[PDB]
Parts: sequence; structure tokens; C-alpha cells
Amino acid sequence: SHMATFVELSTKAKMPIVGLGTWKSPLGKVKEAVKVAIDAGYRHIDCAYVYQNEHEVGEAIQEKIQEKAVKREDLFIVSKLWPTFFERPLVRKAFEKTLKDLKLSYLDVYLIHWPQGFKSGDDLFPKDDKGNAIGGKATFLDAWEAMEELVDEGLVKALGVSNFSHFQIEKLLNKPGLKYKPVTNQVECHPYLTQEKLIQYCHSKGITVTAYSPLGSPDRPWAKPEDPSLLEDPKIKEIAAKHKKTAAQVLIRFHIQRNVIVIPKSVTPARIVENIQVFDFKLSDEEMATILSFNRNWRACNVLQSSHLEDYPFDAEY
Ligand SMILES: NC(=O)c1ccc[n+]([C@@H]2O[C@H](COP(=O)([O-])OP(=O)(O)OC[C@H]3O[C@@H](n4cnc5c(N)ncnc54)[C@H](OP(=O)(O)O)[C@@H]3O)[C@@H](O)[C@H]2O)c1
Ligand SMILES: O=C(/C=C/c1ccc(O)c(O)c1)OCCc1ccccc1
Repeated sequence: SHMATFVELSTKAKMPIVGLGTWKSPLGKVKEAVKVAIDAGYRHIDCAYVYQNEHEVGEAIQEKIQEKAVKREDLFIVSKLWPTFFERPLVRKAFEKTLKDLKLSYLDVYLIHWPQGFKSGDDLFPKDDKGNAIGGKATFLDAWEAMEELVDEGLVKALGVSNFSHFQIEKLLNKPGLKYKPVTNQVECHPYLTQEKLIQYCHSKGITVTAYSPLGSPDRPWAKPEDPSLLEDPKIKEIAAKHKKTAAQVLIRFHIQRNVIVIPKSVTPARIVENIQVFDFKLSDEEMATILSFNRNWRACNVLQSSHLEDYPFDAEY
């Protein structure tokens, strides 16, 4: 029924401009959510080892593949490497668990989830007696080298990064012996955090941008009632009303017209459909400029307060 526009990657592969986010999608609900999405015409699914629901995502994908509802080559599955797995043999292990869970033979994109290395071990969130993050020994550069092997072996079609600043991307691009370039940088983006300079930088380098938490992630555990709320913003809803659209649809279309890939999360069937019904209207030029003017450099996703460790991305201007 629906098809999201393609954004072409540096590799010539085709990335659908809208995908389904899966963070906080509870076990027992995410499987149906992905099926509804696939039926509606979603092809891009955003996943992560650290979301701990990848195996239910895999059940859904595998089912739909079996029913001939969709073919693997048309699906675009992205997952991410969590920083407790930066050491070379752990990279391979985390990737193998992710791939087994998703019941796939290959990933379309594999991302570095976060640039700072965290202490290897059982814990996904290693902390000290004051709850600060414990750093690890391998760097994201070490990790990338291991990931490049995945590409060589045909296990991953392309690599990318998430939550990187331009300084960190620069470091990657200038790394001696670089085999594969990042095809995307997945960062928080929305009208309260418009990311102009970083988007400009990435595009200038042939690196796409994927916008996460585009609805303001209202279901983030740490949300506080004083925090800004995009879905309730009256100017947003006013613009939505003009196009007989919802606020969510405007907040998604926003990224599309900046040529930014966007991955709204829902486990509600009606919303899943609604979130991909965004190729039948255009925001006016002044509507875009108005939405852009809402920037307040506000991050909904800043619970990682590992500002003491090396390579903390949010200290940089962009
Ligand atoms: N790379 C990273 O570090 C990173 C970080 C955060 C997120 N991400 C990715 O980006 C995805 C999206 O971000 P997010 O999960 O933080 O938040 P989000 O997509 O901005 O917001 C999701 C919330 O919005 C609700 N919602 C969805 N569609 C709606 C609609 N049409 N109308 C009203 N409410 C709606 C959902 O409710 P229901 O689900 O109950 O319908 C859910 O509570 C994540 O799932 C994850 O895949 C990546
Ligand atoms: O719960 C979190 C982070 C959650 C999260 C979820 C989804 C994402 O896509 C993401 O980017 C982040 O962090 C907790 C704090 C922490 C982390 C590590 C070590 C010590 C302390």
C-alpha cells in the first residue's frame, strides 16, 4: 500500500527514507508491530542489540518472508554494535548474536551505537560506585576494523555510525588503512534539535543522516513533566491542521524534506500506518523555516552522562 522514497547511499544501495524504530517496543508487542509495518509497506527496520527485543523482530521478519509478503532483498535492516563489545572478538560475537536473533544471513547496515568504549563484560551499563560510566580499552576505531571484516565476508552490506560529532567522523575518515566509509550517521533530530551544522557536514562528505527520536521520544523512561513536548506543541499542531495531518506526520515529513532519513517508533498499528502516510503532502518553504526556528539545542536522549570519558560526542558544537 505505501512505499517510502529511497535515499541513495555512497555504496549505491537504496535506504528507505522512513523506517520503523524499535527501542522500548516491549516483548510480546514488537513482533506484531513489525508485521503491521511490513504489511503497510515499511521496508526499513531500525534495531539494536541493546534494545533486547531483536529475536522477536526476527520472528516477524522471518514470518513475512515465509508468507512471500516480502523478499529479503527489498527489506532494509539496520542494527548497531553496543560499546561494551568494542574488542575485536566481541565485535564478532555481538554481531553474531544480533544476526542470529534477527534470523538473517546479512545486515544492510551495521552501526557503531555510541563512540565511547565501555567496560567489556556482563553488564550493558557498567558503572562505578557513583553510577558514572566505566570506560573500556578498545576504541571505536578498533571496532570499525573488526566491522570492516564483516563487509569483506559478505555479512554486512554497509557500515555507519551513531551519535558521532563531525570531529569523530573526521577521525574515522582520516584513519590510516580505512577500507569502508560510514554510509550514515544516526543522531537525535527534530525541531528542538535541528542539527544544521552536523547535517551540512555529513552531506558534504556523502554521509546520510538518520533522525532518531523524531517525535521527542515521549516514552523515554527519564522523561520529566517540565521537559518540552513536540507532539503537544501548538504551532506544530496548527501546521498539521492546515494539511489535515497529525502533529506526528508533520514531525516526520520535516526530516523527509531535508533529505534526512527518519525512524519513528510505534507499537500501535494505527500509528504505524499513519507514520508512513507522509508522501501525499508538502510543507511550504515558510513552514519549514518556521519549524527550523524552533531549535533550542534540546536533547531528549542524553541519559549517558559519560562526559568524563574520552570521545564524549555532545561536548563538541557539532
Ligand atoms: N542511535 C541511537 O542512539 C538511538 C537512540 C534513540 C532511538 N533510536 C531509534 O529511533 C527510534 C525512534 O526514537 P524513539 O523510540 O526514542 O522515540 P520516537 O519515535 O520519537 O517516539 C516514540 C513514541 O511516540 C509514540 N508515537 C508514535 N507514533 C505516534 C503518532 N502518530 N501519534 C502519537 N504518538 C505516536 C509512540 O507510542 P506507541 O509506541 O505506544 O504508539 C512512542 O511512545 C527508536 O525506537 C530507535 O529505533 C536510536
Ligand atoms: O540506559 C542507558 C541508555 C539507553 C539507550 C537506549 C537506546 C539507545 O539507542 C541508546 O543510545 C541508549 O544508559 C544508562 C546509563 C549508562 C550507560 C552505560 C554505562 C553506564 C551508565
